[PDB]
Amino acid sequence: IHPPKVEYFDLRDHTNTDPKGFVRHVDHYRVEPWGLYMARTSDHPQFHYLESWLLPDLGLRASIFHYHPYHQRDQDHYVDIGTFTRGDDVWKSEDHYLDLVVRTGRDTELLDVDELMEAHTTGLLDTATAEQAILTATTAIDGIAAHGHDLGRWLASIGMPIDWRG
Amino acid sequence: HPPKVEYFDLRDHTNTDPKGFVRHVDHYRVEPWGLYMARTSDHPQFHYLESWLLPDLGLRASIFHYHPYHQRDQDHYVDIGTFTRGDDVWKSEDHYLDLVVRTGRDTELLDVDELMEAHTTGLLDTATAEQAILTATTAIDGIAAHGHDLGRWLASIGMPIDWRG
Repeated sequence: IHPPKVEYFDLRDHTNTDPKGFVRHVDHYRVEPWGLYMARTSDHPQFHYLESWLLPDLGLRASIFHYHPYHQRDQDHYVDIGTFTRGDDVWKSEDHYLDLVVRTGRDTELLDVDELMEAHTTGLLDTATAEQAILTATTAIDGIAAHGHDLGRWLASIGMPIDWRG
Repeated sequence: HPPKVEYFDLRDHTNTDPKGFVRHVDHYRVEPWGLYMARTSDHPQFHYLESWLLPDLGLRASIFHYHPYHQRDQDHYVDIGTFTRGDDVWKSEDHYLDLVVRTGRDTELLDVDELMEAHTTGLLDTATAEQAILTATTAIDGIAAHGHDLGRWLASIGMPIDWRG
């Protein structure tokens, strides 16, 4: 459909440029050897606050959406699959269509496989990248499932503990 | 190659392989959740094999009985595809992806590249490619949640498999 969404995360001026080039100010960035945490406001009609962890070595970006009242979605964690790249001052995300919805202690659901398929057939990403997207997803699905369908527990078990403001 | 098709002829006690080779079958057993087959092989590595076709999961699970100088662990080899029941003849259509389960250790997903090249060249549609991926992830999730043990996952969902031993 659309080519892969790309965002940048500038630690120097505390901004996040979104996939449409829109610049958002960030409340807070925190770097660990294994990832980048971002906490910022959102002007989205469904949610008013966003936290994310970019996990370069796993090809994952986990997010929590702080939904408006009466708008809570039935997920504990949302995970985009792609390439997430460290920079000493600017980090980068490229979204490869797939995403996971995790309900802690219950299940994980892989979404948007159809989009990956159509991006691949129309040449918006190559076969290596599409294959890698599927493998990044399955690695995560496997680790999550092996740890009580708990994303945080899987991550902590491999020394990439993530934490949230909630 | 176009998706591999096989037949499992319960009345002839044949499996007709993807080439149209008829291989004699020693035993077929039908269950509501699947078909068990035990048969000889002329493969360079193994001389016997057992499989279960699981139509409702889109999986076929196999183990091999290796030649004496060719022995490996009994890992489970899982092919992903569409498995069709019949009164007299079941059939499989292979959708390229496959898993190797090393029981109690891990699961490896193979041949994703083959699926990608079949989809892009029109040998199967997006719906079917999508179905193959979702069969594979459903299985990886269930296996991982049961100590990387295919049999334990399958038993837990009411589709127990059993081998001869």
